[PDB]
Amino acid sequence: DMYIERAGDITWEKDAEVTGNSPRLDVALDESGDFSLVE
Amino acid sequence: GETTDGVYRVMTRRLLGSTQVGVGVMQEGVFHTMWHVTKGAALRSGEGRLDPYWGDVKQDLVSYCGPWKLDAAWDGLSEVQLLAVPPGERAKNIQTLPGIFKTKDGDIGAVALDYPAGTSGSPILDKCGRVIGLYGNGVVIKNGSYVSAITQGKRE
Ligand SMILES: Cn1cc(C(F)(F)F)nc1[C@H]1CCCNC1
Repeated sequence: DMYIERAGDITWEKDAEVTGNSPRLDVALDESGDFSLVE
Repeated sequence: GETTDGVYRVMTRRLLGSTQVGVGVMQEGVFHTMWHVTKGAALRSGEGRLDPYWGDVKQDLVSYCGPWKLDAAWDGLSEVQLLAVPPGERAKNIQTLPGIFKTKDGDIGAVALDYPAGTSGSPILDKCGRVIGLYGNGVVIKNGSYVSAITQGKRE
């Protein structure tokens, strides 16, 4: 039995930590909602 | 129960202690999460009950109390923010420039940020604070790193 608990407001925060790259990938999405790499 | 707009943790007491299985967004009276977080089960908010209203395993999304309300889209150029809500930790915003998932049915934005499985459902936002999608359905690439799609539903 699942329950929900508030964690915060949804707002853009100025001067947030900036990280992560931007890869361009060929992918496939199957009927089960699973993504896979196309090679 | 609490129907205030915002980001929420999805918890369960079925396992050891209280475990965070995911995250969701309450907007316009509707709770939005990823399908793999709840598997379509009913939710509790204090003393109230939230029933599933719409869901789709392939899109990996589900809405409660009403139809999917989130309609903003990534502009394809700007940085975005993942409002990550990790298990046992405070909500935090991470800014990033999304990559692209290229499919036979079109291109989707993607965020190359790795967080525990229980962070699934955390919202991805634009500079106006609008939810452009949810985090947590992705792939492991050649490097071994994790990349999530920016998953957005359709507002009827
Ligand atoms: C963020 N996330 C979501 C899920 C899944 F369970 F598949 F839904 N798995 C992850 C990450 C967890 C840390 C290692 N890399 C994958």
